[PDB]
Amino acid sequence: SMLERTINLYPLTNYTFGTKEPLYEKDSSVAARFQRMREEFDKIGMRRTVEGVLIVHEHRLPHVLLLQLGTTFFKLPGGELNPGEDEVEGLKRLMTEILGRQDGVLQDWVIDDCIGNWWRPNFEPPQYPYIPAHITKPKEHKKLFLVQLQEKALFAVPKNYKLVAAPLFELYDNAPGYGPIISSLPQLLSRFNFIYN
Amino acid sequence: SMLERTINLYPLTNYTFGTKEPLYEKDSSVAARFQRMREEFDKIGMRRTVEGVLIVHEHRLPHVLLLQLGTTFFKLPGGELNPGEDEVEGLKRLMTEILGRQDGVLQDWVIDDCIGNWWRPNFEPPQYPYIPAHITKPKEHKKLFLVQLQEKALFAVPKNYKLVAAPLFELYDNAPGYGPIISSLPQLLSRFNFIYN
Ligand SMILES: O=C(NCCN1CCCC1=O)Nc1ccccc1
Ligand SMILES: O=C(NCCN1CCCC1=O)Nc1ccccc1
Ligand SMILES: [Zn+2]
Ligand SMILES: [Zn+2]
Ligand SMILES: [Zn+2]
Ligand SMILES: [Zn+2]
Repeated sequence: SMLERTINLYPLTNYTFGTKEPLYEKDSSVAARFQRMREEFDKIGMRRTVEGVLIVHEHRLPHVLLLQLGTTFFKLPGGELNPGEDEVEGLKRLMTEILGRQDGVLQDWVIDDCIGNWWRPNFEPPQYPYIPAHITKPKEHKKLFLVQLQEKALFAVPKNYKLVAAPLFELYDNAPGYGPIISSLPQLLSRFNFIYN
Repeated sequence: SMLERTINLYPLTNYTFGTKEPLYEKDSSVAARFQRMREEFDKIGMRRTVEGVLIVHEHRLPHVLLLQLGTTFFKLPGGELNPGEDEVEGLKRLMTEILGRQDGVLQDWVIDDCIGNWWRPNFEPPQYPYIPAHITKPKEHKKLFLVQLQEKALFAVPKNYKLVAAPLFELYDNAPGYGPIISSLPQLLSRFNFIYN
């Protein structure tokens, strides 16, 4: 009769957000993005993407860490696996490439929980939390994981991004603002028993 | 690097849906419903509600079992805990009262997973997957659980209800049809590794 996973949260003021050099996107436009997805599909099949959900609290209110590219899109930290790369090692590699320190001290990433799966049927924006009817060759599969933070840490934010802490109410029913994966994080996080340290 | 929970699904044709006498709602109207919630809040505080999510497949496509009252609302099987009642024993009690057999043979209910939490701030329809800002006395707290079915079973459906199997695509982004809890089941179920037996 205690079936919820227990997750420790720490205050946002426990974390230090330093700076490092810009990290440029792999694609210069939407059209370039879907051309490269089409080219790689022909060589190695479906794109395998992993993303991390990192939580803090302020005054006992959970907040998700988002990376905002300039003043455009909000992103979760993550990216593309290489062929034959383990999903959990890969997400740890990508989070170190995005938020890892200038002084080369390693973060202690802890990943123990899957919180969802999304599939892209075509070389187009629509994504779904299932494989849609009649679709045998999805073009992309995304896997989301909860990343348990340590009590304190220093993250290095690439200079072209801002790290922003968003409360759950601002994400909720806000697909226009955040799109369909980030806007459904409130519902996906509701199963956890958060401890406010 | 295998962090997903594994869940066995069986075909819908493995299950027999018999009939029994009507099960009438506790409240004859929305106004009667929120009057009784207001009366009980004053005596025992917040309403504690539990609901079950029961999954099958047909042709390897997952479907959620829904109870439709005549041709109005779709419902998950569930209901109200009594004061000091355990959540998991309570859901097993309520599922036996709704779908338990006329011949008094017990179902073997297996409940091992929480899939979400919803909170009602006021004596009004709005519900959220978090406690909203400034709300210290929520009026209702709902807990949803995944109910693992056995390979075969006979359920007795009250005569005033139809048991319906809905695919995930029909629930997805369909709050008008199903409301905000049932329409977010696709996203909440995406973390499971379903086995299609
Ligand atoms: O690439 C990321 N997430 C995977 C999903 N994608 C791909 C294109 C845009 C997007 O959100 N995230 C990310 C965040 C900061 C720096 C670098 C990468
Ligand atoms: O009561 C149920 N679920 C809890 C949430 N509520 C309360 C009012 C309507 C609603 O969906 N479910 C249910 C299903 C079949 C028969 C009897 C009960
Ligand atoms: Zn405070
Ligand atoms: Zn895949
Ligand atoms: Zn078949
Ligand atoms: Zn509560």
